[PDB]
Amino acid sequence: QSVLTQPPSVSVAPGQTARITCGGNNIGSKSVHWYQQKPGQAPVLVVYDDSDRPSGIPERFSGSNSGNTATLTISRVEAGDEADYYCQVWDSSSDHVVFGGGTKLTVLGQPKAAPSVTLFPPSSEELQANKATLVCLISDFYPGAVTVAWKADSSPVKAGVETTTPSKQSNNKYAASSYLSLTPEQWKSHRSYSCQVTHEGSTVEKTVAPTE
Amino acid sequence: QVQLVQSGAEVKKPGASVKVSCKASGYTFTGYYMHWVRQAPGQGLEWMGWINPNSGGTNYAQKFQGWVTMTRDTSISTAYMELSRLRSDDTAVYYCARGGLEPRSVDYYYYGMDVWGQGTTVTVSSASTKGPSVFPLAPSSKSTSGGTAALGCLVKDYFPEPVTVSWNSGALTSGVHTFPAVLQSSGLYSLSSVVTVPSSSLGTQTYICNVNHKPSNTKVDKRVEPK
Amino acid sequence: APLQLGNCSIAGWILGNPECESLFSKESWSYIAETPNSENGTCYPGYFADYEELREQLSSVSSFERFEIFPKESSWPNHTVTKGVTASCSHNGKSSFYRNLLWLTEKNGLYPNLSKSYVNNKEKEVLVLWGVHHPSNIGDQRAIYHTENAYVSVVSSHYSRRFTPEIAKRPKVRDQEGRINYYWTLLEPGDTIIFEANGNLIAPWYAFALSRG
Ligand SMILES: *[C@@H]1O[C@H](CO)[C@@H](O)[C@H](O)[C@H]1NC(C)=O
Repeated sequence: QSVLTQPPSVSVAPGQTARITCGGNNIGSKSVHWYQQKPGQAPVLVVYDDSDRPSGIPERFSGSNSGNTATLTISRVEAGDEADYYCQVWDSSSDHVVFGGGTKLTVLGQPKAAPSVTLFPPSSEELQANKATLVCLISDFYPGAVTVAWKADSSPVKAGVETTTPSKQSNNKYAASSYLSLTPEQWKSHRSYSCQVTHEGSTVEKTVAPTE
Repeated sequence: QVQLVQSGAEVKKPGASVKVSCKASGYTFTGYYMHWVRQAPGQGLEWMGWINPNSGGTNYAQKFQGWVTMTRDTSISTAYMELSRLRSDDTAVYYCARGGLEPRSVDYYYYGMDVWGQGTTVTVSSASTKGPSVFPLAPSSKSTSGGTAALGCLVKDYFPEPVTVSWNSGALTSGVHTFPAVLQSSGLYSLSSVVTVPSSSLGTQTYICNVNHKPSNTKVDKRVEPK
Repeated sequence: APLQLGNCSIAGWILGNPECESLFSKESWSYIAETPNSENGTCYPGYFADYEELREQLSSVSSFERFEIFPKESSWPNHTVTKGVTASCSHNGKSSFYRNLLWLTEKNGLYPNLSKSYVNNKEKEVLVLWGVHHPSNIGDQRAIYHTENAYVSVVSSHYSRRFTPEIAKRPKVRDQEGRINYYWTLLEPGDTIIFEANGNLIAPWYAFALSRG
């Protein structure tokens, strides 16, 4: 299957113009269709045949297709335009329908806020039950995109990690959580554990250790 | 009013099979291809294949060929999707879509998808109904910042969804945030609920999280005390 | 009296190239040698069968008449006649096709077995041309014609051949990796020619009733 390349994320201020590209081999000779998917909802066609709109879609949505790139343009972006956007072309050489990777459009209707991180060690009750869970709680950040990495004595840990997708708080700021499952023996054997949260390219890290 | 209506959500043990239905109305069922697309939680759309309702012919995607069978019943305008030998990675939403977009030239003779169905959630887990294990997230000088301490409750290893968490039987609503559940590799869920209170309030105010898991008829009240 | 085809070859003119038909309209000519065969002479790449023989038959034509042998909007009710356009045969910036041929495609997810015959009642020799599509990949074959075992059969008193188009990925000519091969015959007055297919048929649209004396 021939690949379609979409930027993972695009951010734009309200009222400005958002542009989402879909790169593909000789995509200019094919009719690109675009789909909008809001959280928890089925996709909706917003642009078909490169630049045409179905009934009900405002004229703010436009499109172009030339060479190896197809572009979906959203003028005067509103908050309601926050969604995932996918391009779709048929690959005759494989007879496969191909979806782009998907672009998350975030409209910045809110000032940026660095994340606060709290790291909880395994509780004593959990340890006596022969279990251990490190809990990393992230709160009060914007936009709602965060990357979590776990460390054990300056060593990356990828086993037993479960992270939730950032969800909005009461104050309209975002929050996320990450859980590191481990055994009590792993907890006591190491010097310390660390939870590293990446947000907008910068890092906030918290450390806990079993002897404290 | 072109509309596609799919069957309800299903839960299945690993290794089992499930048949999803997609009812069509508002157009002639046999005049357009019916596609199937899978989306894992937080993942992108994944094309599975299409079926020609007129002739019954199919075109499966390479990744889904073998354990995936598409059929259709023209008499009731309903194109079926059966999954075989389910695993945990098959936990996803499954959409059907109609190829209603007309091609304009033989250079790109492809009917694009326009109208999607609402989607069917398939959850694959070996876990049965189980009550949660609640553990305190005690506050400390470690979790103290500027005079605001953070307490919480760890709700671990329950099935199925959902649980509810309240603090002090609903009296404590300020600073509370209950995180969404995460599905673990064991097939059980887990979430947590945090509360930010002043570091002067602990020692005089008792904090208790109330966990209610209706599917197991379980209610837990766990005290969160400083260490 | 010559013909003056200009920048066009015989294959392009007789097939109805969108860039050719703009300047030709005669009846009684005698010369035709204007432009030899080019690999870009036809707007869609393909082989023109018996090209040098067709140049001899069209020499010193006393009467020429172009007529709709198969009406586009009346001969193919169970097939699409509107989607047979392509960028290689563009006209005034829009994708078009040969003015004398018709690229049939599937309709409503089917390509029924078609059978179209024509009886020559013009009292003259009728030149009938057609094409056979050789797609570039199996995906294109399944999309346009559904069947993968496609045949085209053309039988008359002088002509009888069963074509089986092959899927071949050929060098890109005029932005096309696929091909349409072009064939022709001379239908005798009173004779019948039968076209049968289940895909890949570039059906005749207009034919030519001619006389060389
Ligand atoms: C077209 O199909 C219909 C059935 O849908 C059939 O009755 C009719 O004979 C067909 N026409 C031709 C020319 O074969």
